[PDB]
Amino acid sequence: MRCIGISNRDFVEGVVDIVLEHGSCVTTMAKNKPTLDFELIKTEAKQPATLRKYCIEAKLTNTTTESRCPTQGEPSLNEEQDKRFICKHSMVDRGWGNGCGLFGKGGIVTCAKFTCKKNMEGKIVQPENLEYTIVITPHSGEGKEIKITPQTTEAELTGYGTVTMECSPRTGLDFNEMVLLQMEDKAWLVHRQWFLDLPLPWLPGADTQGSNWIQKETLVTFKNPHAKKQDVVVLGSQEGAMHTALTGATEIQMSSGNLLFTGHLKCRLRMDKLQLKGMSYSMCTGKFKIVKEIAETQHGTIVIRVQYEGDGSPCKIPFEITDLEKRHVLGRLITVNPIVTEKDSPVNIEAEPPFGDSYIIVGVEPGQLKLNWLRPL
Amino acid sequence: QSALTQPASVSGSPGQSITISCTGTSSDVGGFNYVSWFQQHPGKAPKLMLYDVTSRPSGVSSRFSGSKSGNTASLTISGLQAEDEADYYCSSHTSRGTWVFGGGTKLTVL
Amino acid sequence: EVQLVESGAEVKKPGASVKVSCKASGYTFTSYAMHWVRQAPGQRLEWMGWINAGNGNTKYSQKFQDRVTITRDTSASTAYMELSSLRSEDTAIYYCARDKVDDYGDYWFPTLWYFDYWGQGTLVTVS
Ligand SMILES: *[C@@H]1O[C@H](CO)[C@@H](O)[C@H](O)[C@H]1NC(C)=O
Repeated sequence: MRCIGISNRDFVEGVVDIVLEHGSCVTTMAKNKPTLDFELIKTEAKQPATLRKYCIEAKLTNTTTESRCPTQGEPSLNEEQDKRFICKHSMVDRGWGNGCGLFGKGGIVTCAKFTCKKNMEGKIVQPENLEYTIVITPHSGEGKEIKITPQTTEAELTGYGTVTMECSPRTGLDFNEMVLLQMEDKAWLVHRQWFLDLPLPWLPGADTQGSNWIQKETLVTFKNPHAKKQDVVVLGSQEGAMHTALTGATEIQMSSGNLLFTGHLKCRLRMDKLQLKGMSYSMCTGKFKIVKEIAETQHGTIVIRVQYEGDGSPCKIPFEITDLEKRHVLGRLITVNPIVTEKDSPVNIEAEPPFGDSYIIVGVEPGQLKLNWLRPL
Repeated sequence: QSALTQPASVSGSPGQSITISCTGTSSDVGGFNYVSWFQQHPGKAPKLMLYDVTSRPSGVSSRFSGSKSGNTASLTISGLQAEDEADYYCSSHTSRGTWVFGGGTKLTVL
Repeated sequence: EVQLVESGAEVKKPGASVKVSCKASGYTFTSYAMHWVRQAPGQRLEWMGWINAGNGNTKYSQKFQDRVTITRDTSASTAYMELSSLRSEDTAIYYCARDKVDDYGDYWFPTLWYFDYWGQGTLVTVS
């Protein structure tokens, strides 16, 4: 019943095979079987393991230096063995002017505490981790939430029977060649080699400490243009630079840690175990009242809300699509076999009217409902 | 603990020459020419007497001399004058980019 | 000519914080680095650190690394040194001494004549 409103709706004729994508709705119809509506709600990956952590924004602190006069060897710092610092050796002009006995190039060493301000973590997703949440709500006019992993299910729907669902989890992505690049809030699905080839400082996924960054030299450039001074300089936030790099990439709507996807499916089901509710019921001998007026959907079909006023209580609704003279039937019902479960409860009726002018019937002769509908084309 | 080895006190007859030593390491006095000497008469602030081992500022007497051998620097005051009875301190700029001082020497004119 | 004048005598109880000014006159203050040196009672001189008055950069001694904070006032030609969590050991005369900075404003290597000019001093007494 949920698909009434969604423009992306597909109608399937049963006995079959259905294609479940995100945002899309599927309405299944089979003779003497209740109409069912199928929708993929969540295509989330359960527990994702981190592959690599990249530093996008960095800062330099705790600057220390040591120098030697020419022909006195290279200098040494205790910060050089500390992998929290970016350390660089160089050469500077020395002489009488800067306290050196000899004129020439004097060795200098500079160390600076590299710290990460903003980072990102490209994760690992296996096809076995994917949790597909498929909802099945029968078209009654008054619904089980089924979970499916790539490792068949018997969807038992209350008062109707069972659905024999079997899905093909092939959306089209090979999750071995893919990386789930999470970045602060947003996330993307990129190629493996592309991710591992990024020129940014990184930490292994296994790392918890978050200090000994590999390749710190990507964000930090050491400049000595006049042989006077060796200068450190961070390259600034690579956040926006990254977003531009991830244009064509498939986005991921992750909500607090857990990562939800835009899915796709090629499901197969069996209507053998399904049965139409209220077959041992009478007809509603009383009168109806339009709760909500006739409305054409984004597809040729029409919906209607009514409320039973008689004392018939659990009874079948007399619904007929006919001409002015009541002569013959013309259309078909989408909400197959309508039922008034309780008179003080309204009932939604989807029906497909024929092309051109027709008449919708709700109830029997005393207080009978006559409604004309003209269907385009 | 003092970073530079300087003798406690020195005494000399008026008009005679005397030498004050300053021992350092290969990372300050041994490796760099950044060696300075300061004269401090009681109460007053220190006054730069010698810089770059041998050199001396404009308003400083030519009696004061500087020397350096290995990791040891020397202040030599030839011909002891009356207003010489003061505290002398040697200093050095280290390889690590810091400054180190000596213990100090109390000079006595007698 | 060149006159380095630091704040008057101050007496402070243990654990407190002292701020000592040093006004520079008779020269271009912005093109010089102000050094801070403490003179213990009848003991050796101790180098505490410096401030490049140009850019504002500082280098502190390991002994005072997380207790001393040096600041500058370009608009009033003054150099300030703040010593936090003071002890009976800190009872000393505090001196400020200048040194020229490279023509480009950087301060890698100092000038041969480092403490050419000093201040009168400031006796900080810890009771
Ligand atoms: C690092 O620098 C900060 C000032 O930015 C200072 O407070 C801290 O004591 C320094 N840390 C070390 C270990 O030197």
